[PDB]
Amino acid sequence: SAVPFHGAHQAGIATPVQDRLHFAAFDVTTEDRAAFVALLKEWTAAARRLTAGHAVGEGAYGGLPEAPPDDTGEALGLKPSRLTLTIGFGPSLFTRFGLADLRPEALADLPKFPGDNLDRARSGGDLCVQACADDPQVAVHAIRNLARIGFGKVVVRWSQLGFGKTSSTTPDKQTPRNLLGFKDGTRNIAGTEKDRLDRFVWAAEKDGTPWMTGGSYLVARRIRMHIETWDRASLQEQEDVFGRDKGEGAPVGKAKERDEPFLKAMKPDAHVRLAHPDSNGGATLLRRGYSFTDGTDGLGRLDAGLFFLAYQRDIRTGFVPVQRNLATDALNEYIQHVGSAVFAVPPGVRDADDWWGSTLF
Amino acid sequence: GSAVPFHGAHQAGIATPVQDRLHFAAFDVTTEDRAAFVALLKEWTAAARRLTAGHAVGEGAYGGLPEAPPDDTGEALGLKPSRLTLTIGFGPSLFTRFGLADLRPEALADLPKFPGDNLDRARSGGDLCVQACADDPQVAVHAIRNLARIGFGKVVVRWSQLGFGKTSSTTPDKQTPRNLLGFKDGTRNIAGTEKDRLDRFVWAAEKDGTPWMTGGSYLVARRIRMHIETWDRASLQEQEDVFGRDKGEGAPVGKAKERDEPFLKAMKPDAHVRLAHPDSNGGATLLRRGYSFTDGTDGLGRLDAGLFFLAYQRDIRTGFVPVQRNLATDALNEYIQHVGSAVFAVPPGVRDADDWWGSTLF
Ligand code: HEM
Ligand code: HEM
Repeated sequence: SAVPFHGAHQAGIATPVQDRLHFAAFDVTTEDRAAFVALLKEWTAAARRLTAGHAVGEGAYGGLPEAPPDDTGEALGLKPSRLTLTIGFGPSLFTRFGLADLRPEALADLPKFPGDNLDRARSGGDLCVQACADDPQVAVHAIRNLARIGFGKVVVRWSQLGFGKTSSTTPDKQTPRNLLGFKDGTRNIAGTEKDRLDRFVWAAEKDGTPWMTGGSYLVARRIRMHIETWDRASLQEQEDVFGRDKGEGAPVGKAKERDEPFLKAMKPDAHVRLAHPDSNGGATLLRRGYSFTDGTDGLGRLDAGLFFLAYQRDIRTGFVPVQRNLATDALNEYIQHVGSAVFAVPPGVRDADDWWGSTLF
Repeated sequence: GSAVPFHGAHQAGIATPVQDRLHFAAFDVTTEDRAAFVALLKEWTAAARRLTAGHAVGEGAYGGLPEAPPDDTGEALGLKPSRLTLTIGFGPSLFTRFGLADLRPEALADLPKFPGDNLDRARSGGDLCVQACADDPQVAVHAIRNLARIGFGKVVVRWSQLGFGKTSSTTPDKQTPRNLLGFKDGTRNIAGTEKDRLDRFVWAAEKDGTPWMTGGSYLVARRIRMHIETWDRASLQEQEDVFGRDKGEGAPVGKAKERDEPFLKAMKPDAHVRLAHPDSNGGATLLRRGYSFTDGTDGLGRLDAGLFFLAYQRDIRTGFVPVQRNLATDALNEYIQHVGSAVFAVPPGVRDADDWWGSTLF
């Protein structure tokens, strides 16, 4: 029911993927380094209470009547729900507090990509908090209360709700389907693969930025799907687009979902064939994204898609080469990237005396 | 995880236990052909029979002819029914079409303007609605998406709302959820097992004046923004005074347990519970079935949170209208604003595998 908050790494990267997501990006409003470090300590203490299922501060009630409650209360009665809280620092953070020379070279600005249509209001951010849990209300309460505590030092720049499987009704041994109806996550780095995480996900000391050892680099892309167009495509177009069949998720010519793919049998611009590490010099990503449906836009269309999150040891050798290879992806007909951000995700909170960001400040 | 039976004298999704997630869609009709619209209603009912049992619509999600689009969009394959219910309603604007003018129920009342209303006309009204409730949100969206797909060219989605979590209860034996203000919401509601209160306050009766509505209900939807920044800097006493119940237990002021009966004269004169209580409104009683929502930021550095309020009642004129009129002085008004609104007549249930939605109207 709970996931331990402390560790060499932050939880919520290699740990079991929870049902729900509330992702929030913050901009910093203070110039005062001390004030920000104070806020980071306060957030860490709150993160400890939240991930264990307790209220923030002195609780949601029973305090002084003429004081506002420390905790806004909407998670009273709920369980920890495998809540994890992962914080990241955006490139723009390093223009403040005199940190410019501490920006990791692996925290690269993303190039412009063919077909990008990025909404500036839902891109970027000085820092982020990824809140995952099986109960969406536990996740929202976490973000809500962190924002309330940071008020006057940070504001919320943009926020994204997402969902994956519903674990109570779905087996953990079952690959979830994205909103295009294809199994999603078959060939991925799993949290059990310690040496693949070491090779592809975690920052190493030798990498050139010592404060980031044990950390990772995060790319977030808000990816709209053109649902109504996709759904008018023939079953064979859809399967041609990915290089797997829809029902079982097996590579073309093979029988089972987990049969290793034969890339020659796929069309040259099939998504799997272009995304595969063999087509990208070995480049390999940990994908940990979530589906979203935000409503319907002004033309009656379903505002829905994939909130794509990738973790990698170096953005220059993970997301960027692979996304570049998707220039000609047949999937591009049906999707559009409309938001984007990158973050340095620092190492974990080692113990009760540690705090978010301690190796950097 | 189990299914909720689709056939009945009433539509499910009303007195049914309240499921975790909501996808509510209002549709406008774009066809003039009454026969085309009846065909749609029959086809939608057939899809609903599959969807609420966990089956793909039509001939399934794959295995069909490679050159044709699949019947079911496929993203619910391998999922359980997840207590999905689908509830359909007819907006008053619909009765201007297909020569239904004289069949509009009297109890399908237009709502008056209320003080504080700031209603967005784009997120309001609608010829008809479909309330999809389920414990899995992928199941809920898949149902809306596939219903909208089947109606292409005869209906279009006007506006929709997702509720990520429930703020209502029809099962007083289970924990009462909390809304985003942190208070338990649903303690004194009507329970799915209280048959007499449902007949009395929720289900339309033959004698009420619209025979085709017998066994149906009437639905009021209000999209309500919450000023969480204002709320979150109010003291605990201020918060508890606004409602009349304490925040921790949810007990009426002065009492010890959530379910002790409120003693109204101990609440402030403008406390929300005092003004909404049936005893203050000549006995008027509602079935509340709403959900919380949050749709991003407000572009001013804050989270955008609200409550999608849904009430079922036997007659809007004797349900939502008097209670909301009595809320004109509610202390809660300082913290909320109504920003969308719609009413629908909800027809009786689909009786059997030969019946269909709206059959008693058409
Ligand atoms: C709407 C957007 C996207 C959808 C619907 C989608 C869908 C899929 C599907 C169905 C698979 C096959 C099953 C699996 O192995 O997970 C897959 C594989 C993969 N995708 Fe995507 N994808 C999207 C965007 C992206 C992006 C932006 C990237 C990277 C820049 C990416 C990288 C990959 C990788 C690395 C694999 C594993 C390929 C392999 O080794 O077999 N995908 N994706
Ligand atoms: C954001 C808006 C609202 C919030 C946060 C809210 C919250 C609450 C709370 C905390 C309670 C006490 C617990 C309970 O018995 O459910 C309650 C009760 C109630 N509310 Fe509201 N409410 C809202 C809007 C409305 C509206 C618009 C109406 C009617 C038009 C309404 C009608 C009622 C009724 C009838 C009760 C039951 C009172 C009783 O019989 O004891 N509420 N509400």
